[PDB]
Amino acid sequence: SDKRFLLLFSFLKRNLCASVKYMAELLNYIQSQLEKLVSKNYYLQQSAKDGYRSYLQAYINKLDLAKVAKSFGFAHPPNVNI
Amino acid sequence: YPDYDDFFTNTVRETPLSSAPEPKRRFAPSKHEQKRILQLAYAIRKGRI
Amino acid sequence: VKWPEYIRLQRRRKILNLRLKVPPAIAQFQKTLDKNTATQVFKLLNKYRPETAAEKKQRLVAEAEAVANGKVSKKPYNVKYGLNHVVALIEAKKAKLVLIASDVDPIELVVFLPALCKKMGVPYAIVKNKARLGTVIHQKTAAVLAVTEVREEDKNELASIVSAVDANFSAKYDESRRKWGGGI
Amino acid sequence: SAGFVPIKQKVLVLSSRGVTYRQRHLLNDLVSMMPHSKKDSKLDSKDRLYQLNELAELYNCNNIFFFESRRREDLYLHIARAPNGPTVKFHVENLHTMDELNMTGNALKGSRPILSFDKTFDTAPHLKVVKELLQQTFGIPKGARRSKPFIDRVCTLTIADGKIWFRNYIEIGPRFVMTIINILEGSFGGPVIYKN
Amino acid sequence: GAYKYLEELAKKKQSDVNLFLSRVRAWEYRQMNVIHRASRPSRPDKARRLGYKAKQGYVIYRIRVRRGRSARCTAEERVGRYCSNLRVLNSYWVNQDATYKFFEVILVDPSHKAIRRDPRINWIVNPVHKHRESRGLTSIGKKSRGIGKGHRFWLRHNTLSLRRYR
Amino acid sequence: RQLPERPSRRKGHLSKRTAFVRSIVREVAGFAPYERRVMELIRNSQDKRARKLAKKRLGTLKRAKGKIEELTSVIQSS
Amino acid sequence: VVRQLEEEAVKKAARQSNKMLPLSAFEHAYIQRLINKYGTEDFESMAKDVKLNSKLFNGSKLKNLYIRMK
Amino acid sequence: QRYVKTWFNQPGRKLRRRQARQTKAAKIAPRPVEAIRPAVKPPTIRYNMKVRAGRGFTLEELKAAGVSRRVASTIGIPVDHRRRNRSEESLQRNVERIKVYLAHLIVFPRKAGQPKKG
RNA sequence: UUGACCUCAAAUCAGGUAGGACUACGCGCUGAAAAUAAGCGCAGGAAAAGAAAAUAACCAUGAUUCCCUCAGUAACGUGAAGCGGGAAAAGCUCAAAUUUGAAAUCUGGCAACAUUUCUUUUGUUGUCCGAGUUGUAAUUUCAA
RNA sequence: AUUGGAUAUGCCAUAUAAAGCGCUUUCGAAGAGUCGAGUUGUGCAGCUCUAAAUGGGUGGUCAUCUAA
Repeated sequence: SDKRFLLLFSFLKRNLCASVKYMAELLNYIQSQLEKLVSKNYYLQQSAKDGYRSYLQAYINKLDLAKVAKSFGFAHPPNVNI
Repeated sequence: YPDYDDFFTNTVRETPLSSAPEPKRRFAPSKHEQKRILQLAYAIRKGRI
Repeated sequence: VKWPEYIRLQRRRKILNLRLKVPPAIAQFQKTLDKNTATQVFKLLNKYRPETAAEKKQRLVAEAEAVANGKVSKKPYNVKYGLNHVVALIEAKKAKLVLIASDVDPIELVVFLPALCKKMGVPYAIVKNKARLGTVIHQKTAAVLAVTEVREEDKNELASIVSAVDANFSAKYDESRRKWGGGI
Repeated sequence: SAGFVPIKQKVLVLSSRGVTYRQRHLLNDLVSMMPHSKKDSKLDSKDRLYQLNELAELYNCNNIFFFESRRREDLYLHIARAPNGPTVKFHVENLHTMDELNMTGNALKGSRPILSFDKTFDTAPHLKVVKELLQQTFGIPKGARRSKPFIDRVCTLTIADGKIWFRNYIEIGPRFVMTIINILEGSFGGPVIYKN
Repeated sequence: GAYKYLEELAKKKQSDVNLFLSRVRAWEYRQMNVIHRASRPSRPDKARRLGYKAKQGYVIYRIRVRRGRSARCTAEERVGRYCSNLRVLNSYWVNQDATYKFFEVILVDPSHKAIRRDPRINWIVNPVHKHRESRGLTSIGKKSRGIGKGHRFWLRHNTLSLRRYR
Repeated sequence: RQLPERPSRRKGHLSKRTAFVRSIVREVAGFAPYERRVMELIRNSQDKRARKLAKKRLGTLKRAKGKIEELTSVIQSS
Repeated sequence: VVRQLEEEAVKKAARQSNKMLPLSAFEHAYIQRLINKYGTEDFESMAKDVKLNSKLFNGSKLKNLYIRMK
Repeated sequence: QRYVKTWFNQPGRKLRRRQARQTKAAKIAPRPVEAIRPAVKPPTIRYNMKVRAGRGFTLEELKAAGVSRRVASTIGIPVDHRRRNRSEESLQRNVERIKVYLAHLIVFPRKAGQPKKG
């Protein structure tokens, strides 16, 4: 749950709506390093925070939210509503 | 004088308390130092500092 | 030895605190961080001291003359101080370590802080005396400090300290923080 | 436990914020008249009268009598049974209290009175229920605290011109004309079973 | 901001924390003088919201009055007479015990350049604001003398409007 | 015509922070003398005696009612 | 008089009409470096830039500085 | 029948107020002496068939009429943050009150601030 | 052994301010045989009130004050208020949200430079000390 | 002889800024020994007790206002 992005990042490198935008923004720009860049980029952070809002809303009490935020690249789960 | 009872803080709250986004103030170089800098340059040009 | 009315007031007040049955929220502010970790905490803090009003000008003149003749940086790293500013940081979970002055005069100010920092999971300690915390920030007094983010060079030192505050402050006491102080 | 020495009849009294002095005296006089009634402080709400049922359960009261003062001049008296039961709302005007020297009747406090009901009460189906409820509430329960076994007062209920003329006897002083308006199947609300 | 926590903590005036502090503080003040200056507000949020700023010109005084008019109203007039060069802004309740009620009284200096130049308290420098507490113009003064918008709250009666062409 | 909400009528709804700040103070401050007495009576299940005590203290039934569920939830959380 | 007030009014609006403002030397370089590298019409791309767009100017102001250059 | 109010100053109060009108507009010539008030319905059953001058135009009246709150008080159009349009009748009666006003208005240009550089 | 502060002092310390008078009208408080007189405190050229914890029950009104009307009505001999007509009209400011990529703020000393009802008045600029993070500025005031 | 406010014109100007209004895939902090309940003195005040958050106040379930 906290390594979903890492598997995709590794697999894509080996074989080289808002959530889709968030993936492209990080891929163009590119775990602590991933969390560092997002927390240090204003435009990227807005996309990442939006991505967690869509994925959590699209998917409720079963998923580990804290691990879900780590998948996107944030230190802690943001104060998203639902 | 009963022992302290923590009926709320026994758990750790993962989300931040506030929901508002981060204004771009905290990512761009300070605007307030810019007023100070441009006022500082002006005195230098006009011969005050 | 006829004491002045204010010497009598100072000492009777001190005796009164140790005699009464102090509530647990005020009782925790009497069992504080040890001395060895206290100097170690401030060894790190004195790297991230905010620049003085003397330095903040001498720096800004250098940019002004650079602009005035002919002419961008990195985020300034320092320590976060101020009650409202720090209390916000814990709630926003931007604080890595909170150091609470042990002797704030109206104790209403910090009495809720250990509960709040425990609630958000921010490692905290109650450092002895405010005037120590005051000198870190170039002030007479600081009710509370907080480390929010340090450079990668000192990221290992902060992690080492945080585990010490866990083991020396929160691992110890903990249960004693839930007993009514005083009554001695 | 649930109840020690449970009396047959228990009553509760509530007052309105905006009751005049004359309205205040009437509640005070009737409260002293009925030994099986417990007086309680004001209820804040004006249309949320459902709270009375929980209060009566709290005080183990079988009958609730809410004195409602409308526009600070009138008085609307509502009487209902504790568990469910029918709620009768009526406007009580033409009221005379013990502060009137025109009646000089004297009786011991807490004495159980004798109720005389007019035959017009049983003539109508709606009035029959009102007469029985009033008789049950007015009747001092046996073994009631501070009650007097001796009887020295007589209460007469008559249905004349659609207004109940409250008469207590030598008159005591309490003389009111109550105009029954609506009877609700529930307690202080619910379906309406009668209209004026 | 801590002033949110402090205000919601000043509501519980009999909890374990408040009870200890009340008895501890009410003892301190009773040793000190009846009207003694405070180096800071003992309620840094209530004073904050009534018009106190931590800046030169703003003065806090603490006063106790026996129990048994309005105590807050006497707290104004007794301190307003004590510091006779200072304007009385507001005041608030800090503590009470079986005999006294303690208040703190916010005062400002009309003569101070940090006050005379800030356009949010310039008004109290004006002459019309001399001894507001002595004329029922503080909040406890306006509340006490019925000043209030609503239905809840002389010469117009006993005169003759004897017009010209009547 | 339907009218957009006047922001004064929003007053008193709640906040995510103001609720949170009120929860912390409830734990930190402790409980008043009467709240200690009321709480003990709930644990002993003398609720009818407990609720009638609250109304005597506060003054109105809704105020007395509201405080009871504040303490009972505190009991369950504890 | 009303006719006189009218022609006087529209006269002053004409004399004080050039509300357009130039770009200071800093801005002249500031927008040029952004346009020399992100084409000219991709105002969303320049906003997302973190190095050249240090001030974090929004897209609406980037166009404002663009049209101000001409 | 104690202290009396006698109106011998009625004719001199008539002129004192006339001179105040004369003094005022002479200070602000081109602009009218008074602001425009809306037309509102009295709040009763004895008076709801009549039209009378209000206190100012509500937020929505100016928004539809084409002036914002800040520029509406400069040109002399009082705003009324209390009053609100409960029916489309009052909206249209007062929207076209400002329409004729903004047509008869000649806002004189002010002095601009033009820095030497951008 | 040396220092931070906290609280408390003292000074013919540097600079300031308060008192007393007048009292027709103002605002309180106290109060008789009328909420009067007398008493007491406090202001200004006006004071007070004042931008709704307001009315109403409408097709709704829209800070305050004042005049006419309401009306000798209502309520309980006392004695309203809303609506209605007029006079005048002007609105606004804080506390409570992190400036946190920078206490951005202010008193004072000195040094200059101007200005002036004015050599008497009023400031700006630099500079040093302090105030202040237990919160001084910018921002926001529910109409949002 | 002092001055009020505009007008014309000159010289400086920190505009690396500040402000209004469309739009929102975001949020919206709001004043406590005070409201209030019991009693007492003549709406306010004293004592005893002591709140809440679509909450609270005031009107006739709706309306209206948003105190300290």
